[PDB]
Amino acid sequence: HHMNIYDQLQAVEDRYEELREEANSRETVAVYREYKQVVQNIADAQEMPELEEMAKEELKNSKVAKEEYEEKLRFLLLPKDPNDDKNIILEIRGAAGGDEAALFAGDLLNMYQKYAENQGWKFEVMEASANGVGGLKEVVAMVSGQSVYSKLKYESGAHRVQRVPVTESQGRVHTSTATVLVMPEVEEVEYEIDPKDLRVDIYHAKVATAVRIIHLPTNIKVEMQEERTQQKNRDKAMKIIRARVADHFAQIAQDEQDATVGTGDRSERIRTYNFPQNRVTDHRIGLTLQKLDSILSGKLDEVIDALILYDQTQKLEELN
Repeated sequence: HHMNIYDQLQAVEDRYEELREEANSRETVAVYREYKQVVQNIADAQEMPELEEMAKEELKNSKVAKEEYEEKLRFLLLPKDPNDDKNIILEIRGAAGGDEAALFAGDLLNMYQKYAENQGWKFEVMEASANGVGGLKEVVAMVSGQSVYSKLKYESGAHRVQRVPVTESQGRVHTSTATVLVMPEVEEVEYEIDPKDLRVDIYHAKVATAVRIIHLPTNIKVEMQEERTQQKNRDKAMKIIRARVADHFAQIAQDEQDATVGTGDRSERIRTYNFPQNRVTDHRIGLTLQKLDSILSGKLDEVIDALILYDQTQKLEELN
């Protein structure tokens, strides 16, 4: 089968019309079907006094969209990370910088919360830990919807802020860091953990309802107390340990297979947010945009689509 991109996509659509792998195809067929609609629209415009000038504009517009879709299509048939279509657990922690680092963690949380709104996703904050002066020591959230990991997977790492603290009178720019970790949601079914490998402490932050679970082989610990029942706190804690433990080991297995955009090191500064310059830079793909205001407000697609494209270009080239 020495078949080209269009053959492959037509083969997908035919397999789609034959058809739980229908959802796997859904997004691709709608893109190819829309590309075929554009190609018809160009043929239509070529058949259609100032109406001639009108249709010539419509043709140019159609032709330009074909170029845009052509670029889209090449990457559609790439092999997907099977986690791409998963919901994710999101964690943000103020790291270096003090109060300013906790503020920025809050800024990031707001950004993802606004982005998640934009994307039509559900954003549950599962637990969060404030510093009692407007700052976020850490937060863990779950983000759910269509292919959430496929879009947020690149947020894992150290996010540097440079800004003049509101407390600062002398115009000095303080640099801080908040860390972000994004991990796919792992179903109990998919990743079983022997209770022998768990310590579950139940304690009062009446029935004690605060729950600490420590996965003993890794010393991964989670503490949940927000909920009114032990069961609720246990279950939340367990979703998070499962994710963290599966991620722990997926990371070692990635590391064994050395010899992906960025390093894959999650302590690496991946991004810098400079307030004075209204700048966001993503250090992995040499991208700087003077759009920090709108990025922090949740308009993060331009940045994410850049990363996706960089990765897809990488993956496509190495597939030669």
